[PDB]
Amino acid sequence: DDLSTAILKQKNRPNRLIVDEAINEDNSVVSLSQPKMDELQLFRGDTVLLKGKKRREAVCIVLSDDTCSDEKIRMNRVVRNNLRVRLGDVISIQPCPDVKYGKRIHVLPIDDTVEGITGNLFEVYLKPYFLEAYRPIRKGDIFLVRGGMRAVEFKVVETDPSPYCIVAPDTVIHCEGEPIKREDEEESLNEVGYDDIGGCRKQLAQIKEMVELPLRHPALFKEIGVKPPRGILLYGPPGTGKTLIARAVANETGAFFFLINGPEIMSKLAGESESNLRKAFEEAEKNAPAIIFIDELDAIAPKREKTHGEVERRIVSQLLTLMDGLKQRAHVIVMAATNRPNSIDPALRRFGRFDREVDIGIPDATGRLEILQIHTKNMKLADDVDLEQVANETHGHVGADLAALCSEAALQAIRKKMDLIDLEDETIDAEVMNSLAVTMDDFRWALSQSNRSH
Amino acid sequence: DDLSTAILKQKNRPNRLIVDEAINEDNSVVSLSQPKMDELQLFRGDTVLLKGKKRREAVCIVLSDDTCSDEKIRMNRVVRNNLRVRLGDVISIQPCPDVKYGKRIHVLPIDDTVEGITGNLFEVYLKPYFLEAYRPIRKGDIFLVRGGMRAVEFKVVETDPSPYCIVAPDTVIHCEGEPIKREDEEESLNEVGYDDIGGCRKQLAQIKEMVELPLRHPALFKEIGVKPPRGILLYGPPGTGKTLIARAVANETGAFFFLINGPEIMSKLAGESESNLRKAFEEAEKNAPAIIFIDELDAIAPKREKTHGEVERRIVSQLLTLMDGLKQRAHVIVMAATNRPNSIDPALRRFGRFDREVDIGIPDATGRLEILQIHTKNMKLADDVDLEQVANETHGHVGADLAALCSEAALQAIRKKMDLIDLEDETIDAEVMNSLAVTMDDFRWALSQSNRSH
Amino acid sequence: VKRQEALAAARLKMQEELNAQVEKHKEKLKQLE
Ligand SMILES: Nc1ncnc2c1ncn2[C@@H]1O[C@H](COP(=O)(O)OP(=O)(O)NP(=O)(O)O)[C@@H](O)[C@H]1O
Ligand SMILES: Nc1ncnc2c1ncn2[C@@H]1O[C@H](COP(=O)(O)OP(=O)(O)NP(=O)(O)O)[C@@H](O)[C@H]1O
Ligand SMILES: [Mg+2]
Ligand SMILES: [Mg+2]
Repeated sequence: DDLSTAILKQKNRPNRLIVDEAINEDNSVVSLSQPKMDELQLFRGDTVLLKGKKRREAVCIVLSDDTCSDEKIRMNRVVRNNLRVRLGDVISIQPCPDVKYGKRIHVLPIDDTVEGITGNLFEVYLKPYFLEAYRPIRKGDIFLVRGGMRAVEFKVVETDPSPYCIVAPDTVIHCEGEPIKREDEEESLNEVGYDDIGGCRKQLAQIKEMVELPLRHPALFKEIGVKPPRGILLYGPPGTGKTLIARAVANETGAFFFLINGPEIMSKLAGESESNLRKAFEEAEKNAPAIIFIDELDAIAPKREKTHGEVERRIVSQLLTLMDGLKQRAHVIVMAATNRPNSIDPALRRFGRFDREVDIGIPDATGRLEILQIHTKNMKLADDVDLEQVANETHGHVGADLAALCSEAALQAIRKKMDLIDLEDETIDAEVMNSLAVTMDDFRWALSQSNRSH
Repeated sequence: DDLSTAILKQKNRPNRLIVDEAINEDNSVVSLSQPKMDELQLFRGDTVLLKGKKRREAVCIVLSDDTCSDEKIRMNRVVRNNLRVRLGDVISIQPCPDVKYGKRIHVLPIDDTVEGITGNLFEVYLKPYFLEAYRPIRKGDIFLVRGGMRAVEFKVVETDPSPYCIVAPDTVIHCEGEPIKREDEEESLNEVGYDDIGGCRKQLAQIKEMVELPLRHPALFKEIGVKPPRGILLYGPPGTGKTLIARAVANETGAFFFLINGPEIMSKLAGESESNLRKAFEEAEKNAPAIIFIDELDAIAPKREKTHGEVERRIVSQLLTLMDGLKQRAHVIVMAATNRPNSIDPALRRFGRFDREVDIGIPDATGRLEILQIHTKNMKLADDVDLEQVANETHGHVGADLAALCSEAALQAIRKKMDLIDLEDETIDAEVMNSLAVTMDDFRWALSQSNRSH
Repeated sequence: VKRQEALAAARLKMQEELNAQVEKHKEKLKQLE
């Protein structure tokens, strides 16, 4: 019970701290209480490594704060964004003593932050920002600089040494080149992680313990004297978030991750399907520790009765040989997913192939609420919107149905303003845009539309 | 209710006016009331942009008229034709201050308007027509000129600047080249638009809101924080106007529109079917915002059980990969249609593929009347013809059955005159042609023939 | 300058010609009833 969720549990360790809002918005500074600093043997101005979500790190300078709780850490928006975390998240912290003065770094602006300006970015933004500051930075940091009544966001593109360094007086700063697309950063910002997955707490644990844990700590298993299984089959009815979990795992794992899509393999010429398959397992073998995810498995490995093609049968044979071909030293794990488990060739569910199965099933009322929260987090909701109530009125709905419910709600909200907006306008009136919100009534409407559908 | 039809609704805006008949048939002039001109801040002789149907525009000069209602706009036949509108339609109007003197324009006559004449078209028609008039014109305008007891229709083929300009004394007018085919203009005149679609008011709204609205105003959806669906499946029994709607959407949309026909893809060699498919999605991606319409989807994506061909299965796999391949920044929407929804491979109706469905069903009595009006609008009907009554006697008939009813009616009308007309004549006697009309009796006959058929 | 004077002159010419035709139409309708 508490044991099956062991692996998700937040650890009462001294280096686990809760993210709180920052007093002062200096992008390189984070604040602890002094007893907390004493405990972790951190002195004022030490350089530290933070771990947030989705493999993110930040390097910061740690400072004392008497308004900061012992168990809390203050950090401005910029650092939180770099760690992919929100206020209330828990992050981990360690000294970083190894961190060298940078020889050069390359940064570039975000494009929607600069259109247009003459000014020299180094002279006007970056030199005053870095001047005698000896700021720590990491490849992939985004940071904001003020200058002359304007603010400019930069991305760290390269450091030398990589991936982090301290920017000294003698560090060469390059700012020259094509500005970074905002849309491209907004794509990255919105990668799926584990916190985008609602209602699957137990199955995320099963996955973490059959996939992440044995690739990350193969010692545990050798010590106690057992081989971890190598084939994990996610199953469940449509829209329960199997593919979502695949994307989360890809963005959270420390392993090399290779996605195979069923239909896409099956769309290839004879022989090229087989080739790609072999190449996937070869690449993962070579780049171990590694995960292969086969999404929509049923497409490439239906029951050898179903499939009236000799090539289609040849492909399944190839899969099975590739699975069996995973010699025990490879550290490769294969996950796969299907909404039709009975439709899969049974030989794939034998010992040493897909020998563990995880039911990504229909969520319950509490799960549905988690889902609704995740989905609406970036939505403009009115105060009347009671998601708990919506959770309670959506029995048998799965994640995908809840997403569409929320789309339908929104669209109704938009419908309510269609007397001001024309298809033929080039523009949307701003006070119309800013007042736009999804009401409970909109959700009520959507709900009632969904009882035909179900 | 009023909300689900929101998006169709005529806006009580000052620049929305009802088309009425014109006092004076000057092709460049349109007349408002003076208080209307005052309201829109238009002074006598200002140049204006009109929007009519089917993406049509006209540039005109606006003049005062005390016989014109405030809410009305007077325009001659020529302008109405250019806007593709009839008397009683609502059009939109704005100032056009940006409009430059033309460097050259190219116009050509319609061929049935000139067979034969020596005369120099410029000297005899166009110079007197444009002389010191500074007329505004647009590429694709058709206009009529009087001269020496004859009338000549011209088409604007090219302008420079494009697409509109003012024809000044110093504007070069080219009239030289091969005359424009009347049949070709009559093809264009008769493009299908939304007003050619009867009985689908609610479904035209659903389509406008899932397709036109999110390609035209992707801001709305980003603001409120939701992704619009990308796959719209029209379904319904045969002859309900799914393909009609496809043609209307193609002629009304502001997006790039690519038609794929099921049978036609399926008629290709192995591998060429796949190729064309990829090329369609590539072209739309490249030319976004864009619509792909897949008509008769069931032909290319029947249940992977139905289809005993490996190539046929390969094609469906390709479709699904192309659908999934629509990354969220593409602004491509895929519509498709089928009269067999149950026959489609279910994987195509999953989340992120064809996840919205629109029932283009059997119309009701009011719908049937709309259809009958649309279909007979260009027909010679006698006064005894009561279409409401015909609507009432056609339960279960769909649009295509109503079209055929009207054909059968006509043919009976022709049958009634077969004592005067021979197969062997080269010619039809004119008084026979001019008296030809469809009577109610003809419709009654047709109706009775249709009760065997049903 | 002279271009705008030409445009304005043609626009004035247009307005007076519409006014002339309004009155003709009006007369026709009176004769009709
Ligand atoms: N557990 C979940 N938590 C949050 N959102 C979810 C969840 N499950 C589904 N959704 C939402 O619905 C979308 C579609 O689900 P998806 O991840 O495609 O499920 P799936 O099981 O892979 N579908 P299928 O492949 O049809 O069996 C997701 O991308 C989310 O937007
Ligand atoms: N809703 C409608 N309004 C007006 N005319 C219609 C309508 N539906 C059908 N018709 C007439 O019937 C013709 C044939 O219909 P079509 O657009 O081919 O329907 P469809 O649903 O595509 N047929 P199918 O592809 O057999 O399912 C149309 O081109 C019109 O002439
Ligand atoms: Mg999936
Ligand atoms: Mg059709």
